[PDB]
Amino acid sequence: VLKKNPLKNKQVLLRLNPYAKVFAAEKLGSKKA
Amino acid sequence: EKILTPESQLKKSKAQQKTAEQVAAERAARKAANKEKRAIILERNAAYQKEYETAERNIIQAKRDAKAAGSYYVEAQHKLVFVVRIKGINKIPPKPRKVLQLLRLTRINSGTFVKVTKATLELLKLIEPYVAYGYPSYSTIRQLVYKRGFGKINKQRVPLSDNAIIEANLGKYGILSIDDLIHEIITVGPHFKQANNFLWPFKLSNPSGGWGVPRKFKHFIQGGSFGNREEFINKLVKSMN
Amino acid sequence: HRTAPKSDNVYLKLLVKLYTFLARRTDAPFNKVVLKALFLSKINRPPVSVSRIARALKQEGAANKTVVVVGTVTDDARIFEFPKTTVAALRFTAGARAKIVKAGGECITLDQLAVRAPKGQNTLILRGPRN
Amino acid sequence: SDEIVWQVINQSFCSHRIKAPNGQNFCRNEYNVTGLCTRQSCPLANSKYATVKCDNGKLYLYMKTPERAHTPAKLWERIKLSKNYTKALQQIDEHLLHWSKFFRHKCKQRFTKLTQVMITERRLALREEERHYVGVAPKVKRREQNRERKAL
RNA sequence: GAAAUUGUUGAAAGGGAAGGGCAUUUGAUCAGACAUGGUGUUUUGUGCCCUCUGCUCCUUGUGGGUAGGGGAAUCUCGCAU
RNA sequence: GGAAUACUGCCAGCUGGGACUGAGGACUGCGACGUAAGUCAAGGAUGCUGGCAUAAUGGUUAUAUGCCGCCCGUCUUGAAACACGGACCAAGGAGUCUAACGUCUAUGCGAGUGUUUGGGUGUAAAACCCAUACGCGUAAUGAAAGUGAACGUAGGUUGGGGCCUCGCAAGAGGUGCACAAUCGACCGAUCCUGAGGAUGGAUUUGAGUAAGAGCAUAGCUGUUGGGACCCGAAAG
RNA sequence: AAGCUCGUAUCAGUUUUAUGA
Repeated sequence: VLKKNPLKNKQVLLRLNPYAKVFAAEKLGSKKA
Repeated sequence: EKILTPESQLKKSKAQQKTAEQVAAERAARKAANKEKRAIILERNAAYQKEYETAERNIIQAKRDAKAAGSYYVEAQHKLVFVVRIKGINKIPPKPRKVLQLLRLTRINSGTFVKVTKATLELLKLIEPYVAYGYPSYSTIRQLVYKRGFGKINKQRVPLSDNAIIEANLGKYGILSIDDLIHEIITVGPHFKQANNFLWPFKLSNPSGGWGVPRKFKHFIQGGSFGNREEFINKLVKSMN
Repeated sequence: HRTAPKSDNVYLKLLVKLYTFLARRTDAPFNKVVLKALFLSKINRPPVSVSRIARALKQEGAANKTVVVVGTVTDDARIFEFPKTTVAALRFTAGARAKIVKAGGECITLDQLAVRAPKGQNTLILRGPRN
Repeated sequence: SDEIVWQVINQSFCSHRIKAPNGQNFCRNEYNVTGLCTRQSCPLANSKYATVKCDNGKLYLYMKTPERAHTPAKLWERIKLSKNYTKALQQIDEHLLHWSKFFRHKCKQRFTKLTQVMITERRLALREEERHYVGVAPKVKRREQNRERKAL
């Protein structure tokens, strides 16, 4: 009915891409080499 | 005695139950199917996350190994461009205007992906004064598909916002989620024509910061906006998003 | 594309009202052909002669078909013989009506055909000569 | 039949319609549930038709059976609906057994409003009002203008 | 008894143009409920209420109209306080 | 040799400040969180609080202020123009009617169709009935004279809306309407053969037959004539 | 404007390769 946007609004960013939970837990963007 | 149900209404209850018990059993065997589907999507995204990481690390490592060995590493030829219309509808010559319709760049500030080959480079050459094209990141495609990403179903510019939609339409071509679609864009896969054409030509706003330049209609190389900008397209499109 | 009938005969509007329901609920392409055919004008609904029904039943393995003319069924004096078959149409002319009944078969309306063949099993739709 | 009755009154005249400026249609056939008129919400087109009315304080529920299409003299069979609200809605329900859910809650709804029309008694017990509407006939409006100006 | 047009009175404006559109201030001025409850308990008092006896129109139970008495110590069933 | 730090880029990092919007209207769906029970920022705003009837508020007119606004209409030419029309107000005022011939749509009936020149009847220019005729169509091929449409599921093939069998489907096979393409035939007419024109060959031809679609009323409208959208000329 | 086949591989003010003056 209305366009909820991912990137913002955490909850819709979990229905798209269930891996985002894992991405947040391990940080992954903040990764050391 | 006592009143009885009509023999149409008696039938109603029976046929409703027949459909309802079927529907409840069908629904219950779809929650389990979507749960299993969710698990497939999760492990695929883990596989892609690992793949993109190892991709950029091997480019870094190859560059490091060239300078160490005293050789020169040629980087892989950019195989995907993102073309954004920069000029309006009016005072456009026939020869480029047809080409802009063929890239689905009808209105101003409209953006599409193009497969880069021998043929399409000459198409981009014709429309040079009217577009700003460049090579997208992973980040920008991800931002474009989540915010300005829309699907073409029979006609109808449909909002994505759910994996089930892409699964139904493009499940034929091995794409079964939103990030499967993004994967088909960034790495120009076997089904690129299908995944790109499914995506509706993006409708971008004018850039948040501005165009930078005082005058827009010059080449980027000489303080303009049009033509190839290669890497700075990511900075531009993110403001236009 | 044609949407609604130009006709003002409310009984024809009732057939449209019926066959629009059967057009979307059956999902068989028989009903969509009939419902398209009801919208057609009077020049584009030519009268199928009883002779063309007789020609149509010479067709091999078409002994037990229910022939459906969306236009009108008209009488032909030239032919003698006529099979025992169920014919469905809008208008049966008094002569043609009498010919089918006396031969053995029935003459039925399109809603009777909608009952007997909802999806449209074992049928044949004829059309009159336009050119 | 009845489909042929409807189409002939939907257009081609139901000679008791009010076209409101809203484009709305109102059947004033005293026996309809909704004051508005639509298909099988007006009592002529439909053959099975229930309604609540009042003749006195006694609120009856009239009922029209397709059995009586021959005889219009005794079309509407009617039943008194006690007077207490709770037992009356229960009284309603039994009559509406095995009908459309339209007449089920809509006669329930007619009964509701027409019972809260008996707020008339509330207005008429605590009346005692020292006002009462007086007409101002334009002859009097000048007998009491042009004679005052002649008085002065 | 319309408009053009004319006088009077009142209001307003007027440094070589007025009338129009978007928006607002000031001045003048007109609107702006014979709206009054709703709900849940408690005195009583009545009736189409309980109860005793009936009478009458008709069509299927899930009917309608209408008298004579009694009775609230059961009953909110309704309406009045 | 030892760390940094700018710069570029990323974060499905965190935490604020402001504006605008609140569409929709029982529940279904995609989800997250919770061991569960559930709950939630998850298919579009809810909760609390205040201002009222001599109200609250909302509008009209009059002007002021900021910004904007060439005199309407007709007729030319490449547009601007030029020019012609306009003192103001009321009322009047211009594509009509008819005939001939079509177009399409609707209605009636249908190889037919058309009552209304008439007669009978009538509650009276209405309505209701109808005889005999006639109109148009129903069977064609030619120039004076004629002939006449089945080798036939009124054809052989190919397609061809549909329908039937199989298949969960996807498909395949069968029958195939109108129609179209191809091969032909019947009928009449061809170029000859000459028994007045028999007979057999040469080939094509066709508002030809394939196995009827018309007639009438009405509406929309076109064409032409009627004064013919209205007004305006030198005349005999 | 309507009717008829189709709804497609029917095309395009475009690029590319191929093959000539």
